[PDB]
Amino acid sequence: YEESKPFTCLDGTATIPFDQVNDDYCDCKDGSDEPGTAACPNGSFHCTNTGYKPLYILSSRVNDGVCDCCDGTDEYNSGTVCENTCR
Amino acid sequence: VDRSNFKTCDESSFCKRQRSIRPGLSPYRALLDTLQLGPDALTVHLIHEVTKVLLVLELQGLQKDMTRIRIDELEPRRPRYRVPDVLVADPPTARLSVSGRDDNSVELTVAEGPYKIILTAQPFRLDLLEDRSLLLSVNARGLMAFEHQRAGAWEETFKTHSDSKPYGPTSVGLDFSLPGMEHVYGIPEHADSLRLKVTEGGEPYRLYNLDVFQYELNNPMALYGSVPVLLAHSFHRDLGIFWLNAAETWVDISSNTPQTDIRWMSESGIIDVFLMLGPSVFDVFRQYASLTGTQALPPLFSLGYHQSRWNYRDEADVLEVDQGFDDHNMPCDVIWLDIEHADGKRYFTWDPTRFPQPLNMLEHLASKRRKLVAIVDPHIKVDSGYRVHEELRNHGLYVKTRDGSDYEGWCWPGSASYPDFTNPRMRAWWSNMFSFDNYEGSAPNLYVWNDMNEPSVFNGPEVTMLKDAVHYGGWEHRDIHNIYGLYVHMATADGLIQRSGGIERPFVLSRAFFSGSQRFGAVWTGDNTAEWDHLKISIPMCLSLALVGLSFCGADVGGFFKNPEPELLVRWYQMGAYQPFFRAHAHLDTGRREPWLLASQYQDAIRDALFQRYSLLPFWYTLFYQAHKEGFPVMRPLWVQYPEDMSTFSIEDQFMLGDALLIHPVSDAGAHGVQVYLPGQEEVWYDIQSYQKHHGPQTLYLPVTLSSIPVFQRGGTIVPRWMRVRRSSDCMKDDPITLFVALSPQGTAQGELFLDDGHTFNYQTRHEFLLRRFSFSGSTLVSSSADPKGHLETPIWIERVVIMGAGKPAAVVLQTKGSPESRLSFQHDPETSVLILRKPGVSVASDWSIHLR
Ligand SMILES: COCCCCCCCCCN[C@H]1C[C@](O)(CO)[C@@H](O)[C@H](O)[C@H]1O
Ligand SMILES: [Ca+2]
Ligand SMILES: [Ca+2]
Repeated sequence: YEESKPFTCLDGTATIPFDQVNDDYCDCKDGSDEPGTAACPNGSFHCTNTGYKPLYILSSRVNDGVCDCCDGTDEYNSGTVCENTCR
Repeated sequence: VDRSNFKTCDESSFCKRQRSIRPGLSPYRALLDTLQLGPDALTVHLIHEVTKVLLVLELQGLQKDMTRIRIDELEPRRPRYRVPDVLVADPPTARLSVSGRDDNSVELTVAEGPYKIILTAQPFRLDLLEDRSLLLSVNARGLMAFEHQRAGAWEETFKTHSDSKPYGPTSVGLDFSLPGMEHVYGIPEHADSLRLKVTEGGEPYRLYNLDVFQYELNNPMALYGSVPVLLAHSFHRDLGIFWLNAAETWVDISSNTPQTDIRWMSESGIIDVFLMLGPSVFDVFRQYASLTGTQALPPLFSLGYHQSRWNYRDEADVLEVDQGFDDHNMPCDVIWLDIEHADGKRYFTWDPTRFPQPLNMLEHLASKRRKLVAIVDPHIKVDSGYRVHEELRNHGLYVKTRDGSDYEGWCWPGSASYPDFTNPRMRAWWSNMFSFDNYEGSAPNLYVWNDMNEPSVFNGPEVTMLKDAVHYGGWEHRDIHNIYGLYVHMATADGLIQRSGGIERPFVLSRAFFSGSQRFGAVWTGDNTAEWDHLKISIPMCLSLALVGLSFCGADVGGFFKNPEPELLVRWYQMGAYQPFFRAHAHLDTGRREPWLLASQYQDAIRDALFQRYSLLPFWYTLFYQAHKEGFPVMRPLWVQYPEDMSTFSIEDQFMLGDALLIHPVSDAGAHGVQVYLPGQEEVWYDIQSYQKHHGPQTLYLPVTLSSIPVFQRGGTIVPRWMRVRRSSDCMKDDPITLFVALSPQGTAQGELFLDDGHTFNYQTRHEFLLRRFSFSGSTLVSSSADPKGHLETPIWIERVVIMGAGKPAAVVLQTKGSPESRLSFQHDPETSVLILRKPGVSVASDWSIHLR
């Protein structure tokens, strides 16, 4: 048996364990350890948005209760249910 | 400046009469043969020695160490006004006892001591003592004056306006002596310094809710609100005086071993005064709160940032403003609609061209989790096609003139009538008008702004209602003037509650106010001007309101009149970001100044100020819960926290929020630094931007730049923040908390945090809330419950702890009830002695402890 390996911050600066990626706490000065949460002030969330143009939004708009992406994927645990509106 | 349209004291005939009585031997004397000790009060007859007029003094000791003095005529031709609806309860009394007497005096003991009242018979006089220490005297200068109702002292004119004055001279007045006091505060609203000035060589301070166009600074003219409450502070004690009179009132202040004398002069009503004996200023806060209540708990959104102007032009403009905040990464909770949103200033309507679909506009704002405020003034356009006017006219709910017709004056819609908000039937009608069926186009995210409720009457004397207009029960307008606006505020707030079935907390901004207005929402200082000295004066004005219970105060950010230069607008955002009511507003003819319209260096400074405010929302919310529960002001003068530091007694370019944050905003163009006075023997203060620690007491020279907001956290405190700034407070209110622990020199700290759903009365009706105590001592941080009755379903957790003034531990250990002991990682800066504990991950509803080893 052989184990796996950790994650390295894109800005250099730091290297963190794999389980601190998307753990809802900001460990990276450039926000790169939290692409899927609202945890970093300078992060970005990628909306694939099939059927329209892909879009990046501020991390602060992930699970803020507001539908920022036409595919609705920025709201996955907020009590706001976003319908797909990419037409 | 055109001030001839406002009366000086010499032009007010009752003030001229009263103020011509100078200190000397009072003609009043108490007839000790008439003395009666009752279940709640001592009553004794007074007599004017020359006129033989007979009065009744009603003297009461009250629970919570207060005294109430009421004086009325023994045999009045008709009843005098007694102010209703301001006291929240009939104050609980304490028993008086005759504990001494001679031929010219009676000594009374309140309950079993230590407070005593010495009633002197001739000349009439009252002395208030704790044991043997004289606290205060009444009528010591012999200025008591009581004009009895007889069978320009009568008919009187000012400018082209005529007061028929059908009841003649009825003014009352009384003086108070405060031995040992050199500093007095309160009686808002005036564009004047926090420490009140002596009036000996000029005008008394005037209390008469009036609309003063382009009001000027450092003068005692009456402005829009009147709170007749005066606080006195010395190194040794605090006292308050609450003069419960709703008529036009003038206040003289004189100094004289050191002693301050206060004289109140009111046009009508009875003499009704509460003496609040402290001894600490927090005792006075509690005493006054027991009488008039506490600050209504604001819905959380209303503590965010409000974007307003006269006027956003249509629905598209409002939605462009809303989208502008998001496109420029700036938070905002509320966009405001001034009077041009209505149909020709017919309130409760919408302009049919520019606001044709208000429900749809509100739905768009709701989808951004933002609110809207619409203005609703109390003047009703005289217009037979206007259903509001027709209902009020048909039901006889308007203020009347002496000949029985409805009063008609001039305001924004032209000719307008004024509902009688002193009539409970009118207030009930008003509240029901805010139902979603009656106020068509409104929705749960629409809140209200009451303006011009002094009431402002453009063709009236002093721009207000005629003194001899007639209200419910036949009382004259001169009797009730200063509570008219309060009644508007009250009825509107009750409307927003009722329309929700009693569930939603209201938000109402009001211009005019009185004692008790803190129960109904927020106030602001009216039409200020875009100039540096108006930026400065926002601190003493809101401090004077804070001291008398109105904690939800602010000034128009940027100034209402004129165009602020960009540096001034930046500094005003930074100032407003640390004041309770935080709204940018502007006159119709000003340039647009939404904050993203400025050059990028100014935008970034304003954005930074907005981010600081939103991050501090848990702190603001908890301070307002403490105001709501205890009556303690949110924004505080330094002397409230440092009562023995005499160098703080006049400071008004700095203030505290609670006991934890000291703020010195930059308020001069081109400033290179500020002088910050950091008080407290053995106290330390932390610069929250650099974490540099500073010992007190000192005056620190702090260099500043455009983005500087000088803010210091006091050692021994814990400040909760939401570090994830979002576009509005609704978006943030389930987010995790970061705790900022500022260690005392003894290595200790403590703080609180209140949480609830952010907008309902469920904290009260169902005890659905959390009140947490955070405390640090030794090397352990502990979260425990500060109120076990409160439970709350919430996802909020503790994501981070920042400890200032700490050394580097060897290990950090977290214990939570229900979980195994856990190890936390941490980062430590040896330069600043700042310790950051990574992701505790514990629910804010859970007891827990963190140990630094
Ligand atoms: C060229 O202008 C057209 C006519 C000039 C009239 C000038 C008198 C301005 C003072 C009014 N103050 C109000 C009313 C208010 O202006 C509108 O409701 C609010 O914005 C404000 O906050 C409040 O204090
Ligand atoms: Ca992480
Ligand atoms: Ca979103």
